[PDB]
Amino acid sequence: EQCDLSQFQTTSSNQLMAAIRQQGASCVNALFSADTGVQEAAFSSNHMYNVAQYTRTLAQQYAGGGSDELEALYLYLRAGYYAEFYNSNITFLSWVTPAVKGAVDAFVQNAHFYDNGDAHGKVLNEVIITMDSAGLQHAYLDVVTQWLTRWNAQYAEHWYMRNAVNGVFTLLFGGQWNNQYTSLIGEQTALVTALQAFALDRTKVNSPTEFMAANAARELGRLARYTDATIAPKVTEGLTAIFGQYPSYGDGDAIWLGAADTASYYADCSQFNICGFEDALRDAALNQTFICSDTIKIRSQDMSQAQHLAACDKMAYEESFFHTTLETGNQPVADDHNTQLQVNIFNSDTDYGKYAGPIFGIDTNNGGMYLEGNPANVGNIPNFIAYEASYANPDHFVWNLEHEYVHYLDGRFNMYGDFGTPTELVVWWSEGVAEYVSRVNDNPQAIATIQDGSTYTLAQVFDTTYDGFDVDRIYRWGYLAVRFMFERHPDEVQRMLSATRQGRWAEYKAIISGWANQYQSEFAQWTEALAKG
Ligand SMILES: [Ca+2]
Ligand SMILES: [Ca+2]
Ligand SMILES: [Ca+2]
Ligand SMILES: [Ca+2]
Ligand SMILES: [Zn+2]
Repeated sequence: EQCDLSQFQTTSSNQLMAAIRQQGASCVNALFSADTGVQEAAFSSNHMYNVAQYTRTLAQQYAGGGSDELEALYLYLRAGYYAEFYNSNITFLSWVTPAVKGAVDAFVQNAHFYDNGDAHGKVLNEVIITMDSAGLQHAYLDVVTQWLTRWNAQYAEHWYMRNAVNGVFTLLFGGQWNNQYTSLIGEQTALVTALQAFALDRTKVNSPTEFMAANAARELGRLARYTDATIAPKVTEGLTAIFGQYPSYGDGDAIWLGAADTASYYADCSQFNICGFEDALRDAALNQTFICSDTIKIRSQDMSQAQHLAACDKMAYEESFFHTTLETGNQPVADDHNTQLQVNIFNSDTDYGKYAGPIFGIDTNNGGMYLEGNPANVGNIPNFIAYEASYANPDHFVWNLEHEYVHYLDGRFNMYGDFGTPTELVVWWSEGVAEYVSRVNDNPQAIATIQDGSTYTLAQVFDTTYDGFDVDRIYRWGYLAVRFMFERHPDEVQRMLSATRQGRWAEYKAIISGWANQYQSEFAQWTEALAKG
């Protein structure tokens, strides 16, 4: 029943292995995020070697049907390498990894390694991940080829089999930083052939395994970087087959686009005659057009007329509330011709992930993106890009519609020059004002981050960056800092904006560093009255 993490903080391998098998894989999970005290005790080189030896002989005896103990043991072993990476106090001696490779081989060579089934899939998942976590990607290319060859609809029925076998592609990805692997990968013609066939299996399209086919396509495209190798004609032959068999937009385009993403990074699009696919993709994927007004155009993938209307109506609303709150006088900053805005809305975050990168040139591991372009250019039309979501705001249900729209208004009326122009950090303001103008006082997560005990000073908020993408600090605490100033010192907000509206970034920074000294006490008390009321 209950996890007892202290049992793992021990010098006895027997007590350690008793804790693994008796607490099971779900308690061993705690070791990933445990204190450096527990990690250092549990993941000594002695423990790893002894656990690996016992794991090797239990795996030799495996007779199918799954194993909670093996699952927990290989989970432990791969947790050690995780801790070895993140914990400086932890470095494995040279004789550990050969023993871990002994434990993995024992499972690989067991007659049941390629068994089908959900319980088996659970252990298999941990073994395949360990191949990656232990830097052994060079040792199992023939295992990858076997799994790619043997996969079929019967394996596909089990979630844990899909999840486990998908780990071969993470292994091919991880091999890039494995000098044995990159020394070997150029001769693996059988593996390349099996990757081609796996991705080209049309029965995976629109199935629960399509995502595996897309991963196979991606990993294949990475192999185009070995331009001289024995595998190079077959890699090229495989990529050509994928691009010609699947559409860039339609059923299976995740496979097409998966290949395109990596193949373009390591070779040129002209080899496969796919240069400039993004334009036809933009027209096919964003095939609806709705003209809100002469200043806002929507291009969308699949929205209803009612969503279009509610989106137009909501943006017109935010515009007038923005201009009143920011005291713009409707006067844009200088050298900004961004009178017209183009709004691009995909059907879902999945579609955004597939399509927005190529069409717009952006990262898509986020909730949306605003692209100001160059306001000084006559004919510049900025774009924000977003996706429909069930949890978005009715009646449009476009995730971050109001948020991105305020980015456009902020960029045109508060922030001189294009996006990269400032020479000081403006993240707290840009994101804070985008949240505050669009949510005003409805922000439960902002209240929550006050009540949970972890807080930020004004000084820390102003020095916030996108590094690590700390959503709490960026969006919640940016929101609080902005809201606090508009409520308690809106006249100081205008003094700041006099600077930002003229590009005077050093004066802007001197102004808000003054705030971080004057108003910290007032801000601290204010966040408390917010968490109380
Ligand atoms: Ca380390
Ligand atoms: Ca829709
Ligand atoms: Ca601007
Ligand atoms: Ca917090
Ligand atoms: Zn934003």
